[PDB]
Amino acid sequence: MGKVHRPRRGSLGFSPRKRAKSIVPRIRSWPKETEVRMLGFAGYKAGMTHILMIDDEPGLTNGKEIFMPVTIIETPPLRVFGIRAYRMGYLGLETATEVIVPKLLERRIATLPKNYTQEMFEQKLGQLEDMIKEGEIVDVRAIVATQPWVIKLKKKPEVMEYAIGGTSVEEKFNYIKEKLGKELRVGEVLKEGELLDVIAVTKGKGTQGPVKRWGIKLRAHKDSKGRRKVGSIGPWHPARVMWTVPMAGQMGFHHRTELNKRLIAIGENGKLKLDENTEIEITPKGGFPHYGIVRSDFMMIAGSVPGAIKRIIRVRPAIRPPKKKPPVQRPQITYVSVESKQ
Amino acid sequence: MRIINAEGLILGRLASKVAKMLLEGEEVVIVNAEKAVITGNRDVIFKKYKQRTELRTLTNPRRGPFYPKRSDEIVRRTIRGMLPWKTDRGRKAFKRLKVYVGIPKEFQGKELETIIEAHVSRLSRPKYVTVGEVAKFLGGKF
RNA sequence: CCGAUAGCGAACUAGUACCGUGAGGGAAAGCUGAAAAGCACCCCGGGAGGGGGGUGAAAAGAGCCUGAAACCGGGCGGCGAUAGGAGGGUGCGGCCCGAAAGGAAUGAGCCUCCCCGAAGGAAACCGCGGCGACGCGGGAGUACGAGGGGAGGGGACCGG
RNA sequence: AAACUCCGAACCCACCGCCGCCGUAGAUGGGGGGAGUAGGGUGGCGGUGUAAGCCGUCCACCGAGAGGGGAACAACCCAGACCGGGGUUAAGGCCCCAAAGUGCCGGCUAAGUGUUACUCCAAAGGGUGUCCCGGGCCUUAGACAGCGGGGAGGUAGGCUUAGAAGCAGCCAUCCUUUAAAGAGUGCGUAACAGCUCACCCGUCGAGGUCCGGGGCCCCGAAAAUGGACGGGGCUCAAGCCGGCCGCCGAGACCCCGGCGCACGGAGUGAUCGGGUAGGCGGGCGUGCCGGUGGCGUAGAAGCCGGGCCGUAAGGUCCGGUGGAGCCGCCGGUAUCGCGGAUCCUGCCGGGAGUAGCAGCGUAGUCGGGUGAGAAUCCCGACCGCCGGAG
RNA sequence: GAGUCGUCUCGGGCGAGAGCCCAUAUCGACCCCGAGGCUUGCUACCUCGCUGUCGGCUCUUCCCAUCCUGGCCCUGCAGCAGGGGCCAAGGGUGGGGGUGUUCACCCAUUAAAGGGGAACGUGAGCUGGGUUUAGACCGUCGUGAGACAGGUCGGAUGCUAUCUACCGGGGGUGUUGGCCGCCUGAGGGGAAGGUGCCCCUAGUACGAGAGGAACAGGGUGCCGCGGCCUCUGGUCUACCGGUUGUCCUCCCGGGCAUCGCCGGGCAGCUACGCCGCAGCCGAUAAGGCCUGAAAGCAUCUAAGGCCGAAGCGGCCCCCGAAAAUAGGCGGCCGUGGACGAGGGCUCGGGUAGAAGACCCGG
Repeated sequence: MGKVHRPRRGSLGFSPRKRAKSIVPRIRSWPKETEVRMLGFAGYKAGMTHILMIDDEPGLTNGKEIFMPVTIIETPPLRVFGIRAYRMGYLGLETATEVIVPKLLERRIATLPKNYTQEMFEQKLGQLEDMIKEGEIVDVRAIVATQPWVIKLKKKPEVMEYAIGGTSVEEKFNYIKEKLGKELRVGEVLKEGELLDVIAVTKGKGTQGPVKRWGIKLRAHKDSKGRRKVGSIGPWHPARVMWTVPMAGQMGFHHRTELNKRLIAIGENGKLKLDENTEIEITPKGGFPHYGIVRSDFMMIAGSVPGAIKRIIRVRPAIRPPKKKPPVQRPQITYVSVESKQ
Repeated sequence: MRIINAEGLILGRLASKVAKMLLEGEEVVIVNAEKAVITGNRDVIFKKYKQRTELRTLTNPRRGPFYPKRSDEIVRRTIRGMLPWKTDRGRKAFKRLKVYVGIPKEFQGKELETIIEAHVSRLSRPKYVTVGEVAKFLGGKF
């Protein structure tokens, strides 16, 4: 070459690529640690559709038409089945105690008493003790579960943790407490027009090539033996192979966070109530390819979402606001679509 | 067993004396391995600790040198480098030492605190840092 | 003088088998038992194979006198899934067995006492010095010491 | 001033005497037989060449010689090594890893310098950075810096020039008078004017400013897998330099016995013990012969496993197997002893139960028959391939 | 390659000299001293029972004496724009035309189109153009055979991974007797961001004028990376239709020409499609200073103290109970030759998927 600087192909900012250790998304940012309500609301991705909206954010100047794809998701109502208490140790955060509170319970693979009533009352009393002191406790988080039963993709509860914020430890405890005996809403935690993060384990390709994972540029005039091979891997010394070099192995089934997708619309059904703005509750005829009946609470969120069709996705509020665009409270939907995916 | 409050204590003197004692058959527990003191120019003490952590064997296999970011581990690692770990006595020696962060004991055991090098003088030494400050800077939890 | 991976290539259907257009080149293959009594008859097995039972010796039952090592399977004894390698040597522990040829029961490993005693050589405390670290005098070549001798106790391993 | 000398050490060497030591278990010297006949290396003194390298010379040593220490490190240090035991030091070290000092006194240090004899460890220059010594200036004859007052008169010094009037520039740089004055340090003006310094007295009421050697520490100082003081870590030291003291620590050195060698006859050795090339000498084992003397079915050799002895080569015994031959002793003899030859041959394992049984114009599949067993044997049906040429 | 450092590259010290005057705005001789291993050469140490050459291609690591971006200082800095100096490897540093060419020359773009080491990186990865063999011609020289750092044409790139490395996937123990689900965050990794334009500022500051900046706010592009197909584009030997030859007598309905060919295209997979990818703070460099001495004053330093980088950490994104400090919580369980909680194999499908696993229904 001639010492030609070449930018890296693949990344180390996302590498390694491998299988997720749980099908529950991972979290290392908490946007509702000191603030009420859960970290968004979880559903199953129905599919996608598209919608035409009016600026909103200026494409050129405000008042012009913009195209936007939107991912329509059947969410179940969620319901608190467990209270988690923490005590802060000296090696990190450690689990004080828990209350566990109960055919879906049967489909779940999780362990079951066998003296339900008894165990539950002891954990509950234990918790009141912890709550009183009150500074033992430094934060409280909620074990929360999905409830699929009108949804055909899977019917087992996927069980996850979301924190429940509050100003102080006693307040988080009261809020969480009211919640166990109840259902929950897309409406209660979240509202239209915030920018929100999306967390999901992306679609599994299975094992894929250097061509696919890292990208491999093509070569010279004619190549007898292939153009999809690895080339050099390295010198004579280093005497060992690195990990920064093109290989084949897993792509997908990896957890990904994509930031800041604007919340367009909330409703319920779909296609059993017809509105002229905020989306017409867009449900394709012939149904969605490879996905079960829709009829429950839903949300249609902007742009892309990590996760292909038929996969449990989770939503988290944002860890940053937009930074040269203004937020818009309540997006505007100029005209609608009713297209088929067929 | 010895529970040493290593507040004030130069890490090296504590480790040398500790590394011989554990080998004799004794148990040492260090409490307060974050409030302990290291003399020296601030700049060089940070450059040494960062460099170690940064490694990156050549880009890092997921093997080779790791150095920890937290001070509690740094003392514990320092006494282990003073012991072996592929000799019987040494490999055992590392399990006779444990670090507890801060003091969550109600005991203080045997204390060395003599002014000979092993404990600082705060009015005769031109410059020092507390170790906890540097651990924060490296990116540790503490 | 040599003795069947030796002496003729060849001790046994050998200059044979075999190769090469040809000229020409060229091996390997010795041993039941006294006598074949070389296994009747029976169960099983598709079975002519093999197994069970009867076969002086069969571990002489068919290239069968004898029957090595490398090697394969199972088992016994030891080790073993958080720790390091020219695979061990020397010392000292564990576990494991050891009928014989060894040494010892006419006393083995072992233990105890008494004494001799090479090279070497303290302690307590005291006195006097030394800025002090510590030295010096007395304790004292003493206590102590490898090794050896004798006597005694015990009674089966110890060596390996 | 290699190849000059009015001159010239230390030092080398010849010879005599002495002294020392060595020698009649034979030195000093001669003759004979048998060999081997690639060198290296630290230092000193060199010659060449930038150098590394090459080549002379002498050399401890490695070569052929261990052991303990130098982190490890052919030749740097200590030390020359029969067997076993006990003891004490040497080189070197004494913060931990690791035996033994969180040693002592004092000075140097603030760079993480250094903690490295080393094979490992970068310079000229320069710093009111330090500490320590030197003689000068100078101290109420007290400006060392501040500060209160200072910066005269002749005069514009002259020339040049409108102006050069301290201040475009050139050269001179003189005299009177004193808180005080330089034909003027800088600013300023077109040039003046104006602002101001050195300077001085006096207050502050002191010891003041200097210069010059040395030791050290800083600056000078940029490199490619994580590499550095052996590692960790160490800043009143676990650093540096100058003293000092107590210990740790070798096959050395010491010591007891045993053993060989040398010497002593038909015990003794401070003055003995490493070992390749090579020389010399002794024994064992192997096959067969001869002589001599024994053993065997009441159980040979061989095989296997175990015991025991001898520094050893090697031998012997026991138990099992085996089912006919077998030793010892002495004197002879050689197709006489194997770890290697990219050795020859036989047997056997890993690789592996992997690759191969796919690639070219790519064929079977369903019933039924037979049989110990049927995807691929046969019969029937259906479908192909070849078709002037599988 | 090692050794070596004359040669080469680069630095430092001294400052002759010109720059109207003024050595240092800038340029800088004579001479003297280091550093590096990047050119050349020396060495004969290592290999002749082989350690295969150069260049390109592809793929990656590291270094700074740093081309650009950030932060800074001077000026013979009016502005615009240069010149010179300091920090700094986080990121970027391109495409073409000739040469086999490393190197070098050229064009227009660019914020800039930086260099060097890694077996003169990279042939058990490709290529085999160049060094280059056995064939041949020409020039030169030779009696001749025959030669050439002269020119030139054409002239093989082997190997099924045993060991070990790295990327992905399973099976088990330890797991302080086992177990099911949920978490903690030791540490490891990163560039998840980089960069440029335009308008407003402003025809302003500044300038005699010509000419012409900056802070800050909006819109857009580019590159890298990651994800996603509803739109639009690709494909689609699912399927459907049109059609040549030929065969079945044959309309119908089919075979074959190795999808016959052609035309359309759903799901799905993809870009030539779409969407996403912060700030701030703390501590610091270079720098600017405060108080303030050594040296009663002055002085950014000798101590104390205030700010201040694209660099450093947090924040952010990726992985992570085999972290032996082997973790926490909650629940479930035991108690040949008694009894038997969890769990798999089974079945119907995948959100999954090389085997296995994973997941869900039964």
